Amino acid sequence: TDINLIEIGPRFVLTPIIIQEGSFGGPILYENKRFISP
Amino acid sequence: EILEPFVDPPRDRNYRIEKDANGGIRYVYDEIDPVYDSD
Repeated sequence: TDINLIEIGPRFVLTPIIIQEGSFGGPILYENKRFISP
Repeated sequence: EILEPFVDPPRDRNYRIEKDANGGIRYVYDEIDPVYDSD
């Protein structure tokens, strides 16, 4: 027997903005210099 | 025991001192265990 997929729920897209080292602060490790804010 | 006759006598940490990626100051706290509370 094989399996097929039927979609359930959340269809959503995540544009990366920043990745920090600290818990909610600390130095910036990754910064996305492409982001165009709404 | 005062040494200089007319001057004033001279006179619970939760973080760890760690060097960060850039080279400044980073604080390391006690890790959280995910044990469920009685309440």
